[PDB]
Amino acid sequence: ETWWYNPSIVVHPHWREFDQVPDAVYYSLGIFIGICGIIGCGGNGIVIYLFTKTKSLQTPANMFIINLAFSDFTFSLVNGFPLMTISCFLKKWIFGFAACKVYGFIGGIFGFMSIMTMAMISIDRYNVIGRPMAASKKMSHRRAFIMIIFVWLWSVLWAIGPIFGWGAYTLEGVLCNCSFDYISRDSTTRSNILCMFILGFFGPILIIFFCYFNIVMSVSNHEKEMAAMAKRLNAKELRKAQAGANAEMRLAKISIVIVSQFLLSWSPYAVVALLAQFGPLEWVTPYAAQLPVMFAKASAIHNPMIYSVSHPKFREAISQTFPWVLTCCQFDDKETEDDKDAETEIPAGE
Ligand SMILES: CCCCCCCCCCCCCCCCCCCCCC
Ligand SMILES: *C/C=C(C)/C=C/C=C(C)/C=C/C1=C(C)CCCC1(C)C
Ligand SMILES: CCCCCCCCO[C@@H]1O[C@H](CO)[C@@H](O)[C@H](O)[C@H]1O
Repeated sequence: ETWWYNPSIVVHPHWREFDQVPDAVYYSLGIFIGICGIIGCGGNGIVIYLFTKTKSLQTPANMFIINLAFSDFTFSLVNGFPLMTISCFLKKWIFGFAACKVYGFIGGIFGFMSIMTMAMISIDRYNVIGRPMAASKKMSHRRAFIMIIFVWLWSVLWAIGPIFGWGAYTLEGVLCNCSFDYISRDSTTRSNILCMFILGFFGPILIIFFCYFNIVMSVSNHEKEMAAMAKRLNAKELRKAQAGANAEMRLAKISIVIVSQFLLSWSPYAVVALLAQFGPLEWVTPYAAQLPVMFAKASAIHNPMIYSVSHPKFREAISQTFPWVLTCCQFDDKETEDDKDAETEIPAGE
């Protein structure tokens, strides 16, 4: 007697009043997310593969990048094909309630994980760039490792709530994927939602700003200091130190872009969410929630691409392993020069 009938999950009444979006929409959605899965898993596999095998990229900090890639790989995997894609092509979620929970639970856990991982990357950047050259700190495997343990502890904490009643993962949009329940306005769900948002999200965002705004408010602190030591009897060997800071600033610059990618990726959705939980639910329509979530899912597939066009060592690696990828973004040795000077160690001060 209806088109949203799911014998496994109880569809919130809100999604039931609307009319079924057109077949083309379902087919496109599936095809769309199915490509997020391919590019997402491919691109992140490529970054994990290269970052773990290439000795040039073998630095403690990079572990965070590995962690971010494993996070996005999984997101793209579980969230694209087959769970959602297949659902779409049938215009129905057919994998049951447990699959739904797992689906939504994985979705949030790694979403939180990627920003909190980016947080750690923002903190690393602050050590080697935000502080002065005199006290610059490089990430140590020990530090890094504990840091990713925080990331995993954390992420799971703010996404597991619904698994235990404190909130709930269920069907949303055109009913072919799952997420957290942002409609149901009771106490339990509202605190979890406020929690997910404030701790899972606003949380690492502060870390991010505090670190970058701290790296900008030290650009000059370093600009002056670079000269003080410059004329401080520092020979041609000064050039070395200079390329290194250029090197790091390049990675620091990268950080912000992948983070920017994230925000611009999740904010839309986050917003439509809160509207439904606090504002005009008549606003939160099929496409009002759907499309902005799609855009949110594809987020886990941009990092690999940002690296492929802005990471020298990594781009070097691709050129040497899957060069057919860097076609439209051809690699050149000159892109690795700054790392040469920075690493080349002057013997006995020459
Ligand atoms: C399940 C059936 C899939 C049919 C796909 C037909 C598509 C042709 C695609 C060729 C795909 C190569 C994908 C692996 C490469 C990962 C791309 C990610 C971009 C990474 C940039 C560093
Ligand atoms: C297909 C999408 C799924 C399974 C999404 C689940 C998402 C969450 C539990 C989202 C949490 C958030 C972030 C990771 C960042 C932005 C803000 C939130 C609170 C919406
Ligand atoms: C894009 C996210 C940036 C991740 C920061 C990785 C930090 C690795 O930065 C690396 O530090 C090494 C010394 O520890 C330097 O020798 C490398 O040139 C530099 O790329």
